[PDB]
Amino acid sequence: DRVADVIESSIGDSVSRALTQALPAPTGQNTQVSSHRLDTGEVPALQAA
Amino acid sequence: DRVAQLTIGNSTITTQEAANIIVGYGEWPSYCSDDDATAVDKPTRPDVSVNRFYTLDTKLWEKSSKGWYWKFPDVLTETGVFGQNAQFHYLYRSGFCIHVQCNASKFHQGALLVAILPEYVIGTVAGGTGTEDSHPPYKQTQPGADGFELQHPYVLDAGIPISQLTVCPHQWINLRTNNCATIIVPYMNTLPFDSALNHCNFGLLVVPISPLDFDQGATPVIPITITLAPMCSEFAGLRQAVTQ
Ligand code: NA
Repeated sequence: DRVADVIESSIGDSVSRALTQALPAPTGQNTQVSSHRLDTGEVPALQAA
Repeated sequence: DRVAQLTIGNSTITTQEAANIIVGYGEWPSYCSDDDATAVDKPTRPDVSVNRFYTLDTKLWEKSSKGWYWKFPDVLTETGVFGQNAQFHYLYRSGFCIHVQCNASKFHQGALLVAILPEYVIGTVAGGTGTEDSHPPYKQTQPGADGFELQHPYVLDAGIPISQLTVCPHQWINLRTNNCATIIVPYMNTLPFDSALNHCNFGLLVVPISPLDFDQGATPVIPITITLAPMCSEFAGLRQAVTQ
């Protein structure tokens, strides 16, 4: 009855897909206890600006 | 109650003529809460290697002595492992157990006022006339382990009456009664941690209110020794050793 590319079409979506959400933050984040970590595979310090 | 023993670290103090123990402001030294702290790095709590009795220089009580004082974080900054930690770390925190000892005989007499004065800021005589805005030298504000002698004990070299110095944790050494004073001081400051080099939390004052006296023939050398032990020492903010 109606062409498929029109049915499955997404032209018209008025809602903005947001990848992030606003969370409550009434105070500065806390710090948690940390111990030594001697391991391979996990590298928190290495980034890619 | 007249006898006592103070053991902490690998050091023990004995006394058979004590006068109880004073706990400054009714509080025992304690470590810093997780909600009172700010520095996020994990502190060092060396325990036994720094929380022990260190015996500083001895002073001689003369019939004409005026009194002496010692600034506290300071007196220990160049001694033992406590000093090393105080130099290597930016932040320091701790309480103290101060034991001033001085014995004589049943024929000598005199009374020393041993008190703890927090934030003991030293002033100058202002050139005598009071028109010169002079300031106390580093050698006087932070005398080290050798302590410093008071020039005008009546005003504690700071324009305040010594007669009211008893509103501070204190104890007396009355030769006819006891031969030592023990005062336990908690960490007192408006910050959870602070520098052991730039700031002196309090000062120890030993002042003769009733002059020493005795008849010729009785030993004339009457020493006053200061022994003190840090308590619940914590250090943070590690770096290279800094002297000042
Ligand atoms: Na939209």
